[PDB]
Amino acid sequence: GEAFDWLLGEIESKFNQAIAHPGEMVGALAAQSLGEPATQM
Amino acid sequence: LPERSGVVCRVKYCNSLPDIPFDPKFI
Amino acid sequence: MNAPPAFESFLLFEGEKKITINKDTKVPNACLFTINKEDHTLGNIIKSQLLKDPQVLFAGYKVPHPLEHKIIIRVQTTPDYSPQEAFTNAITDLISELSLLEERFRVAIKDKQEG
Amino acid sequence: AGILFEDIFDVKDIDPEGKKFDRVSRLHCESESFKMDLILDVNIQIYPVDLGDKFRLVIASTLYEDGTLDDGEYNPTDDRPSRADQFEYVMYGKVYRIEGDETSTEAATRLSAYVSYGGLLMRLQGDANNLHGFEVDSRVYLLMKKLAF
Amino acid sequence: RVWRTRTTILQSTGKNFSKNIFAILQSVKAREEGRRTPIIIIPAATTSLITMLNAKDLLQDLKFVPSDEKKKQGCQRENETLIQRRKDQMQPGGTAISVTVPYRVVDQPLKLMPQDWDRVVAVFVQGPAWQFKGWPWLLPDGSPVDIFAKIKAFHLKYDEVRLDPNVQKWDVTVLELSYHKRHLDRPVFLRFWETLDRYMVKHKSHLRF
Amino acid sequence: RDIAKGHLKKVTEQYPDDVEAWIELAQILEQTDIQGALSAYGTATRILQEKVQADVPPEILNNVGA
Amino acid sequence: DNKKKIIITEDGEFKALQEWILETDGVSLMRVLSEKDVDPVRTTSNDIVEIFTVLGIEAVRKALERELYHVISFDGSYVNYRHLALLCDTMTCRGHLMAIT
Amino acid sequence: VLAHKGYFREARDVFAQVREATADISDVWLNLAHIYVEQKQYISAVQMYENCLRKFYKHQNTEVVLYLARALFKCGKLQECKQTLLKARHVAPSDTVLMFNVALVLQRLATSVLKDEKSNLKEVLNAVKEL
Amino acid sequence: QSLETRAEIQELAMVPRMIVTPQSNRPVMGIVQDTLTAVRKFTKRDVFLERGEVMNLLMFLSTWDGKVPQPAILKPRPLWTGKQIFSLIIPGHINCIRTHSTHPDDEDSGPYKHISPGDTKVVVENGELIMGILCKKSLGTSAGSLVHISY
Amino acid sequence: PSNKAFEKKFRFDYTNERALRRTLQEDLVKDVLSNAHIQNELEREFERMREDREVLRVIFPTGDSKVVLPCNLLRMIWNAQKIFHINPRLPSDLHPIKVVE
Repeated sequence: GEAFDWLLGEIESKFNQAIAHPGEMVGALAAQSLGEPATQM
Repeated sequence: LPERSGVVCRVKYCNSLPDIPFDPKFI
Repeated sequence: MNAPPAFESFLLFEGEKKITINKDTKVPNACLFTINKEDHTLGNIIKSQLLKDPQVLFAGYKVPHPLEHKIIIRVQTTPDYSPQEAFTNAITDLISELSLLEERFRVAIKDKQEG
Repeated sequence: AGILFEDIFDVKDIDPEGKKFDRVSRLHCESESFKMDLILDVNIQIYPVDLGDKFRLVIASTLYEDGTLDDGEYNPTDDRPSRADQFEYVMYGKVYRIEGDETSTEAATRLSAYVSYGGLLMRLQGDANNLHGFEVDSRVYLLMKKLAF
Repeated sequence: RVWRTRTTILQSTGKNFSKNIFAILQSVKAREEGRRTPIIIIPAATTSLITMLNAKDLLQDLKFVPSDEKKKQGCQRENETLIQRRKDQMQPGGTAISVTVPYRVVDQPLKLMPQDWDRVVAVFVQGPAWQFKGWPWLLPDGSPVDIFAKIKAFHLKYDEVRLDPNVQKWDVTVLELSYHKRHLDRPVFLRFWETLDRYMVKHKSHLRF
Repeated sequence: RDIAKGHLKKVTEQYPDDVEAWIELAQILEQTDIQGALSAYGTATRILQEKVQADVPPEILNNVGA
Repeated sequence: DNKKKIIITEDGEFKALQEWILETDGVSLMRVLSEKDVDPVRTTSNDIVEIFTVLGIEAVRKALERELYHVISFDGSYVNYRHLALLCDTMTCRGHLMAIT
Repeated sequence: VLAHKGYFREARDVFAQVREATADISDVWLNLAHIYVEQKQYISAVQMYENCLRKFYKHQNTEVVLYLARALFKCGKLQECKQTLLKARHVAPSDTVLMFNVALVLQRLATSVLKDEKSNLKEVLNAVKEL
Repeated sequence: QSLETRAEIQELAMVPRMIVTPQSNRPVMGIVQDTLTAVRKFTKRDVFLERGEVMNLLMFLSTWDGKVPQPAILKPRPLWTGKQIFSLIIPGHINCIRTHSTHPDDEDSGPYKHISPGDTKVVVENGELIMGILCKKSLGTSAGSLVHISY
Repeated sequence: PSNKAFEKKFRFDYTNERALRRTLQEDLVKDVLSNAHIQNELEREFERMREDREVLRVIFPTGDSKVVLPCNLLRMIWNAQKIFHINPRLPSDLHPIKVVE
């Protein structure tokens, strides 16, 4: 039980940091994430 | 005080000598 | 254009301490000796001599950056014998070893020529 | 005490699948009294062992005969009496896994205790009454000596 | 030609017992002829992360509580931090049952009685050396090292705060706490009790608990 | 006996066709290495049968049996 | 496997089925899809313009994201699904196939 | 002799050396097992008696089986002790000591079943019959 | 050219903040090229170091706490294993299981599953290397690699 | 999971008195063996996972078990086991209702 409380606490913590940050230029990231592998083809 | 009745078994530390070896004889 | 002059490996600047001692914080009886303007010629002999001391728990050295003229020898000995004296003695007698070698080589040379 | 286990083993096979490394080889030993199975990686260079060699293996929780429980840091300068004095080869490592024939209905009759000596593995597979001091993630010493018979 | 005879059947293949057994018999012959209270530290200065008021949450419930609310709630003080705690511990046959005898953690050190002062085994430090003024083992030059270098110290700080230069030079165990993740508190305090128990059992087991 | 064992080993390694050296080595090995003695008597038997083409002496058969 | 039929067994196993599939040279998705014995649920053109004319803008989004994943995953490399989903959403945000030109 | 004098630590050291030198002396295994019982290392002793029986006797030696039963009894393994004593009694049914030890183990088993209220009716009825 | 810009760069574009990429959620910086060969050779089961050699290698750990680990071999001579020193490098308490390149596919099925004969199947527990040899599989720029867990 | 595998891996049967003493302590097994509320809650949790099974099977046909998600649950659990010295050979005090809620 002592560890189970800690695990639920860690899962939300690690989840909340994974949230997308407002201001993130996801369009530029997508363009680069698709353009970069195209150079290896 | 009455000693709790254990298994009736006398521990014997033995030193039985082996039987005399009458091994097959080499020629 | 940015070549360092070769003298910087051995010539002392204004303010440079030949050796700087700092206590190590993570363990008792351990110091960091920082030689300025020195390299592996002095680092390997002192490291190895420190290891012959039965009272030396740890002895070793690094050159923090090869283009930086600074080396770090680290010594840690039993609590009843400070690292400072460990260093001091290992040089006190290392000097003797080199003098003993000088004397023995000098006689072997005079013994080889016409002998 | 602190002797988690102890027995006489005789080497039945060296690296049966062929020698994977030069300075390390598997020993496939079986014990004589507790009838244990044993897979052990020994530094065969410093401590050479041959097939058919018999050795006393004493997996101990600590090296001090008074059982005063070491702290896992290395310090060679020590006047305290140590088990290493009467042993030839000594390793150190963690127990990283314990495995038995567990079932949902009853506990295991046999246990396999795995030990890693800083990379050299071992597996002591026996029955569930000998391997009791073994508990995952705990330091243990191997303390073995070849028998001059 | 016969190799196994009445004499060789009794002999070992190569080991000689005489030297070892006669030594054992010499030891037996010699016999026949007939020849506690421990201590741990905490900071009393009220800016400290651990305080005299929330201390028993941090150490007993293994729970971090901001002192902000403790004083804001009107919480009342103990004379000192000494616990008679329940913790069920496994016998060498594996059955767990709790037993405790005085432990004292430092909260008002100068009120301490002459019997107790030199008992330190593990130690919660704030940073400034004035925290120990008048403590025994304090070196007459004002150096506290005879405490910290021989004893496993502790220091409670936030994860983010740059470590105190005295504590980093001193022989003290840092405990990192989160500002917002309360769940991560329990393993930290468990690490505290772990280290403290290691110290007590290795070096101060003869002291009474 | 250990010296003799060493010498006969060298003799049999240099001249493996010397039946007597194999028999003498076998007689020494009987005391400490039953498998070695068996291997030595077997080699002598093989040399006698294949190279000397003579029947196996009863003493060798008895010792192998033992 | 993505070209094999996959249908769950009564006991829950996925149990892919290999079925004869015809791979054409040239396309006419609507006619091929209406032919009897042609599976109208899975038959696809691999030509996004056909998808827009035959199944619509959202169908286009799905088909474009799959074909783009196909080319980007041919050599086995991986790109997070976020970048494909974002590109396909912008190319279909306005209800029509907005070329990246 | 050292074991009989009660110097079990020293006697252990002697027998341990003898076992190191040879694996084929049955009495050395029995003596070691006896010391393990006296040092309360019952789990090891039980194993040595069983392996001794399997390795050195082509028949059940009733004295060794009795030593095994004694170790199991001190180990609290009353069910295994009962079965072991019955195995010994099947070989030597006229021996009153084996009969006594069986009666004692039966009494202990019944005492345990009757002492613990968790015991059901089938168990308690068996315990009554055993008593 | 300004604090407001240095701050922005330090808090957004600094190199360690760029270890993991949103492109594929894996690391893009890894132990690569020569040091990967050296670390594979170093983490083999048969790598042993004297006190004289380890006490020199530990000089190069910045985060070392300064206490020499008990050597995996104490007698007949103090010997440290390569994995023993490498455990000092792994930060904190990481927990991952990776497989070395030469791992036989039929090893996880037969016996010797948790005790691999060839020292494959990297196993890192409590921030220590228990088994295995390190290669691109466990130190490279791949999802689930050891550096990925560390990050 | 097959129909039988689903039960053996996610049901948590509360009738087998012997096994619960292996996993849970003595003061937990009478709570799960006598309290009807706990057994109904555990059965509701099982029905919930049985429905999530059909949800996953319609989200990921082709049995594409691999997924990308924020927290690595298996590893966090493992970190937990090593941080608390769990020892997976003793009965644990984690009362099942605390997990469901």
